[PDB]
Amino acid sequence: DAICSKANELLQRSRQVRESLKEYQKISNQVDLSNVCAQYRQVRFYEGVVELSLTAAEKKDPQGLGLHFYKHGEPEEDVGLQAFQERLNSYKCITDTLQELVEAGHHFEQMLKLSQRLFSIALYNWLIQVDLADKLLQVASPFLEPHLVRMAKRYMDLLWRYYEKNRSFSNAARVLSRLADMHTEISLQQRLEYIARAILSA
Amino acid sequence: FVDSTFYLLLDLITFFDEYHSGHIDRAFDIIERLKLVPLNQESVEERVAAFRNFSDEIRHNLSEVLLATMNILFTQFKRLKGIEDRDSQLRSQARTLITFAGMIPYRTSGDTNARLVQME
Repeated sequence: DAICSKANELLQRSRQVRESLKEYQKISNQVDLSNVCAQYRQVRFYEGVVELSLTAAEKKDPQGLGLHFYKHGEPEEDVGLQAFQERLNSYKCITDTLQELVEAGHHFEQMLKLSQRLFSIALYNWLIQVDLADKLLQVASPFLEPHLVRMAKRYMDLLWRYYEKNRSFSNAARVLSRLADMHTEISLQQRLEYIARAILSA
Repeated sequence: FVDSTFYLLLDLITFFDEYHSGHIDRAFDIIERLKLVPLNQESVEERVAAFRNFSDEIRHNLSEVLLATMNILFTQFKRLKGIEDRDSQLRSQARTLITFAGMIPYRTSGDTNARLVQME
């Protein structure tokens, strides 16, 4: 409450004009942060803001409760849904901020180079919606591989992504085979193109 | 037959002269003229069927034909700066070529290091 008001002031002084940034980092938490975030951005503080949002997300949850919630994915309390809903809001904030960026690289690499498996999975999901999916191939993140794998069964794009993703011939081929065999309607011409591709990987 | 292989060898050689010493664009044109390497579609396989048939002299030469193609193809298709830019072709060409190379690596010296030039 009062602390929050102080935080707004903390940033506000920073709006007028390194230190205030640090002071904000200390304060960071919740919804008021949304308004506060716009303020951080004013003096081009995109990169720091993301870590900020992420750290906050982790700070509330510590830790890994949401992951359990997803596993069940139950509508019931399960592990508590509340943690999940809360983080997503923060995640949306991170994505929302990412969009505004469009010195682009420094901001993005920060997000990717962070250890958060719901975050990245969410990020990817965010990317697919954008049809950013091609960019996905590029992402190095160790989180990415499991993301593709789990999602693997407009998933076809994910798979077109996947076989392409696998530099390795063997892995790539196995996927296209499944691609061809798959139960979603895909023309035979493509089914064969998959095989032609898969066979080539022989 | 004897003369034909002769001309092919000469054509390949002129390709060499112009390969390096610049003239990236010219090299593709000539290589395609050879009618050895699949520029078109996935007809890469027909290039397989017609491969074993190839005379011993040419069968040997193909290694460099490939990789010359993926080179010019690479350098020419250096991602440009800032309109009609059909990057797609000279891209499809690499693809068909790679499928080709993929099909005959065993019947080749053993350098599918086309891959190194292929990517960046």
